[PDB]
Amino acid sequence: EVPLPQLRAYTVDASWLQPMAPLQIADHTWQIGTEDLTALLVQTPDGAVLLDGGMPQMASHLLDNMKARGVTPRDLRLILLSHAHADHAGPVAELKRRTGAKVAANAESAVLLARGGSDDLHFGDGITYPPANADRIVMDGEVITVGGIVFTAHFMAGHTPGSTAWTWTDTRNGKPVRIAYADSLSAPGYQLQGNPRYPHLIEDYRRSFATVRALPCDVLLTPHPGASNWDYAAGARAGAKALTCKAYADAAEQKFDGQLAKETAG
Ligand SMILES: C[C@H](CS)C(=O)N1CCC[C@@H]1C(=O)O
Ligand SMILES: [Zn+2]
Ligand SMILES: [Zn+2]
Repeated sequence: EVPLPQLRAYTVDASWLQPMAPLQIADHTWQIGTEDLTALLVQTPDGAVLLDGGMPQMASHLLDNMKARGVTPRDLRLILLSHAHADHAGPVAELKRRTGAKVAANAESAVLLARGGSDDLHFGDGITYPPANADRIVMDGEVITVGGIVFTAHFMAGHTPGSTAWTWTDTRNGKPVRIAYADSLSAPGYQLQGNPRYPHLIEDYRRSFATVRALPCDVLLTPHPGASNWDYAAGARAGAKALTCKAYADAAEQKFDGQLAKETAG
């Protein structure tokens, strides 16, 4: 007799789980995640913001990096998300338990986060994580301000219904730097055409390419740094090769058009 298969854990490349020290992006903005997963800390005179947390098991690493920056659990006021997949929202529940952080997300991201990534439109229960509740629901173009840093939400539905780009203005060398944290624009294994769970998927992706192309974007960062040609392990030249938002969107659309043709052929 043959039993049912064992549950399969969501395993990833080692680099995605490789701790790194804080890497400064601009005067108030640091990468504090791993070599291959972004987790941005924005530190202000009136508290700190975390954009994404990476994988579930990264909670303690993030807190150690925060502490290295001078940010205590109480100082963390807000968590924002690119999208609510396990490799970006993974430790959110734990972070909420262990800090003062509240979560702000759009309705789509909130509902997916509340399900722990279960019943994903494309992955089903393949990639789940501890569920968390959002404290505040944000609308497209809504701004959230923490210690003078103004974060604007730009909905860019496709990778997930709730995919969001977050933009804000920091400084570097006395000059403004408009940072754009643009979400994933991939569709990994997705049925793109005539998908009953996402009937307007293709139109949403196309609108999202347009949104990304137009973002205020002196510096682009992405949840997977490789997608925007960042190399977090490259120290002083980590961001040297970074794509513009325009180039990121163009590359994403070209890949998408190729995937559509492959889907039609398959
Ligand atoms: C399982 C994750 C969720 S973002 C995934 O599908 N990835 C990670 C890197 C590449 C691939 C994709 O988004 O195309
Ligand atoms: Zn994802
Ligand atoms: Zn991912």
